[PDB]
Amino acid sequence: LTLHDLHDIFREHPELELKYLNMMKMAITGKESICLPFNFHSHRQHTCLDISPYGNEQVSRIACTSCEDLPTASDAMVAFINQTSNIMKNRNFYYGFCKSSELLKLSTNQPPIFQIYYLLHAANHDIVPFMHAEDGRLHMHVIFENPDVHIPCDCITQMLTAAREDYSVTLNIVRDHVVISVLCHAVIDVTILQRKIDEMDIPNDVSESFERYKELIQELCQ
Amino acid sequence: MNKVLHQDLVQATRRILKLGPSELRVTDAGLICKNPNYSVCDAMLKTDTVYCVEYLLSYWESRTDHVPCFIFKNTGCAVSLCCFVRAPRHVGEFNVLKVNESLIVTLKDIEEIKPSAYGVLTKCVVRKSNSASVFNIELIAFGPENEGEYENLLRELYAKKA
Ligand SMILES: [Zn+2]
Repeated sequence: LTLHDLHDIFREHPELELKYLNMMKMAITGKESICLPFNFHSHRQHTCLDISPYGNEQVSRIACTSCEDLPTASDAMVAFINQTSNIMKNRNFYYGFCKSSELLKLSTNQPPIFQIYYLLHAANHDIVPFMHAEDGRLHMHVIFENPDVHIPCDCITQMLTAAREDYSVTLNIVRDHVVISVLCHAVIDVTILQRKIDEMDIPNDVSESFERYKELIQELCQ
Repeated sequence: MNKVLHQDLVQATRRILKLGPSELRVTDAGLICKNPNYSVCDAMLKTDTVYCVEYLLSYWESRTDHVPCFIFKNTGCAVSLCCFVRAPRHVGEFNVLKVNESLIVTLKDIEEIKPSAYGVLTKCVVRKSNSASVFNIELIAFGPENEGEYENLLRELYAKKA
């Protein structure tokens, strides 16, 4: 039977049409592969990103079978303001400055860096940020410890929102790691931060990351 | 082309696309008998809204016995779907549509996109693009939630046809 036939039957049987169109609700297309490096600005809306050994895939959220049925750009703002209170919880962020006062200062005049971290961190705890500057402008590279990386559509549209058209956001695989690079093209209580972060220790487990990631880091600075 | 056919196709376009009375422009029935290169009606497409485009195409064909042709247009800050009975750049799975550009969809085009012929209904969504007044048009094929439900309903529908 064809759709042609269905219409002829539905004209007499509106009860059956209802039931029919209600069952046709499972996406069987939506998934497509993509090329690394992947520019998030040049992407399809309401698509997740699935990166695994098996494939690098954009997939319409309607078609996604990983994310069940969150944190906003505006939400990450309010963590930004209160980072002062969540320092040991965000010790992974600050390890990223490598005990620099100057970079840590720069991230006080660049909220999207904290936000984009905050947004990715909500999605994935297993990340290692690292920061550096070129011409007073702070950059961040988010290294994923694992080869299986799912980036929900909601996290993406919101990273893009937080970045305005100031920053480039990019996903690539560099020296066997998925890395999201956040490259700044343009640009409040510094004092207690500088102190608490200067006072906070960096543990030997974390220093091993940065050691193992040294050439990866050298390669990401350009 | 005639009056009641015209009424039929206009009403069905409202029903199938779930349009408000505000969202459909109708060419005069008297005009379109004589000029088939004009559209029967044109629908305003809201962004982020699933529209049953294959279903609508097949509806038209079943009543005209003519291969229909609908055209997506980026009119500048809106997408419209212009519905033609006959025809006078065609759709793929995803499509960029800039100001002034057109994208033709026919049943033949839907056919080439979709992965299998049976148990598959193709719909579409318009998305507002990152920058500029540019829209993306996704075509997405849908199957049954449950294949049992669907085999059943067909058997029932086979039984109805007389
Ligand atoms: Zn997802």
